[PDB]
Amino acid sequence: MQGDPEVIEFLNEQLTAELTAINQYFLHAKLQDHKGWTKLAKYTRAESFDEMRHAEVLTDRILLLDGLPNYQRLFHVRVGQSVTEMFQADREVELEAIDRLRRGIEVMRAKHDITSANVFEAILADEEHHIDYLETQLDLIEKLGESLYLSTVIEQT
Amino acid sequence: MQGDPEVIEFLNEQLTAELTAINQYFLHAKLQDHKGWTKLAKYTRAESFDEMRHAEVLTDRILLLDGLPNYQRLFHVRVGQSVTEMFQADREVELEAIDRLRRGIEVMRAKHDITSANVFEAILADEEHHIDYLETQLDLIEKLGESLYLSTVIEQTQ
Amino acid sequence: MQGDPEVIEFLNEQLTAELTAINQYFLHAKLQDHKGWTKLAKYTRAESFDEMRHAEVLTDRILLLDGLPNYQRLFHVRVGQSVTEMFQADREVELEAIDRLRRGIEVMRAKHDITSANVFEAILADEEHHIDYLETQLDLIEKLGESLYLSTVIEQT
Amino acid sequence: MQGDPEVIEFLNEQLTAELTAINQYFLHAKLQDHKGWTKLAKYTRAESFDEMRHAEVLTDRILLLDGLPNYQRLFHVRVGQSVTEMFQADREVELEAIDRLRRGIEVMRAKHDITSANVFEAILADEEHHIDYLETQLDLIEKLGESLYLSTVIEQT
Amino acid sequence: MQGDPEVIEFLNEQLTAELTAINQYFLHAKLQDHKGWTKLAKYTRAESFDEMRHAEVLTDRILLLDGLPNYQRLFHVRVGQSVTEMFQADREVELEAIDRLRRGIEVMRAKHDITSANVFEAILADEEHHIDYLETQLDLIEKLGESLYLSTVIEQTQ
Amino acid sequence: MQGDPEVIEFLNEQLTAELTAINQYFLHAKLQDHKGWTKLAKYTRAESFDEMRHAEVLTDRILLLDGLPNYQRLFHVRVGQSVTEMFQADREVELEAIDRLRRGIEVMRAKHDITSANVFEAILADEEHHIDYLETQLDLIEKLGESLYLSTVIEQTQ
Amino acid sequence: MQGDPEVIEFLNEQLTAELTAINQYFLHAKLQDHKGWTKLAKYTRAESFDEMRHAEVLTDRILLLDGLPNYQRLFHVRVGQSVTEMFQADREVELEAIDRLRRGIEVMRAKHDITSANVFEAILADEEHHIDYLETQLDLIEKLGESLYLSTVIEQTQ
Ligand code: HEM
Ligand code: HEM
Ligand SMILES: [Fe+2]
Ligand SMILES: [Fe+2]
Ligand SMILES: [Fe+2]
Ligand SMILES: [Fe+2]
Ligand SMILES: [Fe+2]
Ligand SMILES: [Fe+2]
Ligand SMILES: [Fe+2]
Ligand SMILES: [Fe+3]
Ligand SMILES: [Fe+3]
Ligand SMILES: [Fe+3]
Ligand SMILES: [Fe+3]
Ligand SMILES: [Fe+3]
Ligand SMILES: [Fe+3]
Repeated sequence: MQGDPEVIEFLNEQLTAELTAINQYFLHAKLQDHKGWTKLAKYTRAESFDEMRHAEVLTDRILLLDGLPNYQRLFHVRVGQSVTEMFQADREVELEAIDRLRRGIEVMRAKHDITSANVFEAILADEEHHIDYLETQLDLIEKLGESLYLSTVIEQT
Repeated sequence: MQGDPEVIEFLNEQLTAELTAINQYFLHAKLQDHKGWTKLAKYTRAESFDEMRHAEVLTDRILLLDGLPNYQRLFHVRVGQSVTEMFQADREVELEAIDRLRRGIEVMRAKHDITSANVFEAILADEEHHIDYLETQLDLIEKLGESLYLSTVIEQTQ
Repeated sequence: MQGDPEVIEFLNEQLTAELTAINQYFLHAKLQDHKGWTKLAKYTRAESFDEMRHAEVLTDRILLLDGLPNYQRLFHVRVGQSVTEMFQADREVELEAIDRLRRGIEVMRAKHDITSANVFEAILADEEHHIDYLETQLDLIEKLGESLYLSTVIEQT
Repeated sequence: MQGDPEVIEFLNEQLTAELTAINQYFLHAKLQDHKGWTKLAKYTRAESFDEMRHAEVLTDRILLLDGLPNYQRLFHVRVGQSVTEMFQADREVELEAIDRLRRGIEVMRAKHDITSANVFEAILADEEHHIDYLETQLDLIEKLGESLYLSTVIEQT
Repeated sequence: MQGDPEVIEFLNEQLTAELTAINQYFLHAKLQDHKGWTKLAKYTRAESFDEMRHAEVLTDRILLLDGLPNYQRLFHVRVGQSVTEMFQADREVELEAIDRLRRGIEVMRAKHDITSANVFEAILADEEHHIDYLETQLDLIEKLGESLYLSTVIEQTQ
Repeated sequence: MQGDPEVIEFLNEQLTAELTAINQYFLHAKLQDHKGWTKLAKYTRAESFDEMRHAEVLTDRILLLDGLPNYQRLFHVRVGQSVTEMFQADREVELEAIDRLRRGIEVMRAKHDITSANVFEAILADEEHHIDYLETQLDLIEKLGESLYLSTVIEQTQ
Repeated sequence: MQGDPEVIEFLNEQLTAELTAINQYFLHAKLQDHKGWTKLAKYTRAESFDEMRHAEVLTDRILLLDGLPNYQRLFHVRVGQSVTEMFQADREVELEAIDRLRRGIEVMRAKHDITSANVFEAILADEEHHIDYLETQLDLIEKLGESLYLSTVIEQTQ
């Protein structure tokens, strides 16, 4: 079994995106932990682990088709200073991933490769869930304010 | 046994009110959950389940008297956007229900049907409890303010 | 993310159908229980609970796309006196739902919205299972007769 | 505390009715057991025990008001040969009891004695439940028939 | 919700009666304990706790109707030296309470307030039970006598 | 063993104060609960129970000296509307009790009655602890403010 | 509440004494442990912990009266080389503490402050117990001799 070059190109691009997201989320979680924001740090760490799992699944699929996974690329990593900036960077990453996923699913399903399409479908569902969470948090920050919002995620122990 | 038409009319009206309340409470709970207000959503969901139980009891009573329960009617459903509006809509629903319940209890007890009157009495007690809760929450929101009040019901986990 | 108005129209129509089915199934279960047919009533209750689960999933999907769920309109509720009539009404409801589901799945998948299509696919599978059950019960009633069939679902307790 | 003679008259009448019902139900249960109708007898015994409890409650209420309970008077006991006849006799007893209960509740509540009215209210609810069960069983027998209905309550043991 | 002033007046009067009964029963139980009549003292203490429960229910009902509970007014407390005198004082208190309860129930039920009527109904049942107990004990004392009756409620130690 | 009239007078005055404090604390706890302030209500209820225990101990001591406990008196009961007013009323009650306790301890210990002095000593220690708590809460309210302070004692239910 | 400056002066002096005793006892325990006398070291360490408990109680009492505890001042710490010298230093410390405690108790009880007097009473009882222990050990050393006495407190103990 040998997949089409275009399918492998799509999968490798998604893999590069996954690696970039992993790095960005881990760095954001560490930065949030250093400031005393504990629950945000826990949530961000869990998100980074989920991205790790996605990268593993993509690597397995690429290996099954007799391709060469790319572990050398990296997209630009965005780092914020306040909470709003971090949320906005995450939203940008998610939007890019969703657009790429939809286009790839269409192209893959047009050439009789169904398993890759299902993989992208699952990843797309997860990305939509995460983006919904991010938008909800941004709305909450907009309504309450920065200080009153941060007062709810600080713990002393 | 065949009940009077007026008793069955009262019971069917209360059933329609129960169904409307169930729908409104579930929609409000889902809307609150979508915004990140977790404990409010839990409380509203519990209230919706209680209304479901009330509807079931009313249906049983109507069936025992050899009547036809009405599952096709619906009153107007009110949807709010902020917390104050939701509380106000719930208060309106409760006030209407309480007035109807008192009138129905009087009429039923005037014609020698005691079990239906007892059913309405229990429902009336529950409605009064819920309306008291709603008024307390409105007072708390008035005293504190929307932002500080909402800061106490938000939690991000898993 | 804002979905197309046509997708939301399809989802809201399916939601209205779900609410109507919930009402009809619960009323039928109560009516069957009042007559002494306990085993039928248990199954009808289970079906009504499944219909609620479907309605909840649909509501969540509609909320995620920034739409307004419709909890105000209902279709026509069918009530039967015999058991054959109840089965026939349920069959009619199921056939309508299946037709709507297939058309909606095609339309949704034509516009690059995959998650909604998957939701409709799951609902369609469930509806097909239920319709198969209903047809089997109608065949059994036709073969045995109403009295001999009803003699098998009554208890004293 | 001494109650009005009319309240005590009502309570004693209701006690005589309870004793008659106890005797009739126990005799019917024994007769049904002799014929091999195993599942009906258990239900009939349970009904007889419930009547015993009702009689005890009435006796306690009468004693608290400084009255003399009547354990010497009985009404006419009806015995049936078929199952339809037994159900019909039970229905007659229940209808009489319900009428008496409603009239007594009205009279008692007109003279400021609330506890006796509540006692009759509870008894009335129980009587309504039992009469509903009896009517359902009569309908089932009418639909199925004597032999097919009786075939569902026999057991080898 | 705002109840009629007459209903609140009835409820406050019943509350005052409850507080008076609590005080009297506790004092009687302590006095009985000081003399060595342990088994009587246990029963009297339990009765005092029941009177507390009644008072709490009444206070909650009054608060739900947007009224002001009265915790400042008391009736006259009766204290006896013998056991017959204690039983007689308790009987007097119970008779007064029962009369008030019946009149209040009628008045409340005449104005479409059912929950308060149910509360008074429950309290009335409890009071009737207690008065029956008191009368039975008085009859036993009359039949046996003071010394032979008291010989059955004294215990050395534990 | 017959105590001096002055010692019994002191003990009866302290008993009257205890009964008044019990009533006031219970009413305040119920009022706080009706408004949605849960933890405050729990704390106030515990304080009322402690006052009940103090009253029981005083009654036992009075009975052991062959005296007549007074269960008919009552001092003026203070009721507030906001939290600050309730705390201030409690502070006033505590200050009065402490002054009376010190004077009584001196007088009792001057006449060779040591057990009563020890009883008052224990009660005095408890009163000082409670007054310290009240002053701390008043300082916290002064610093934070009423709304931000009340935002920390409100909960939903289940 | 604002205590008299003299009471606070007494309490602060006792606190300084407690801190000095804590330091001396811990140093003695460590020195004894370094030489191989394990059983003596355990007892001395326990005594140091008791001194901490006393210091904490004193600090809490001083804070309740709206005073400023003194954690900066120390007395002279005595260090011995042999065991007899350590026991003698401890005896000196205890005697000073007992004298101060008695005078302070009298002064405090003369001004109507009973809780502080009770605190000093408890501390005085503990000090008397410890001084009795020290004198018994000195007598044992005098009778047996240093070598035969030390032979009973050494363990190879891994
Ligand atoms: C999304 C909407 C709904 C949710 C989440 C929901 C949830 C539930 C659940 C979990 C139960 C108990 C499950 C069981 O024990 O089998 C229940 C029971 C019940 N529901 Fe619903 N349901 C919904 C819709 C409705 C509607 C629309 C009605 C009436 C129009 C209704 C009426 C009832 C009744 C009467 C019961 C009592 C069932 C019994 O006792 O047999 N429900 N509901
Ligand atoms: C002067 C009036 C009162 C006196 C002398 C009094 C006395 C007492 C005493 C000494 C106890 C002992 C409880 C124990 O040993 O744990 C007690 C129990 C109790 N009383 Fe009172 N009380 C009075 C008023 C009230 C009121 C007005 C209420 C309610 C609003 C009340 C509620 C209670 C409760 C709840 C308990 C038991 C607490 C528990 O079991 O958790 N009391 N009473
Ligand atoms: Fe991912
Ligand atoms: Fe309801
Ligand atoms: Fe469905
Ligand atoms: Fe009966
Ligand atoms: Fe009472
Ligand atoms: Fe006290
Ligand atoms: Fe010390
Ligand atoms: Fe993601
Ligand atoms: Fe309600
Ligand atoms: Fe279905
Ligand atoms: Fe019956
Ligand atoms: Fe009572
Ligand atoms: Fe106090």
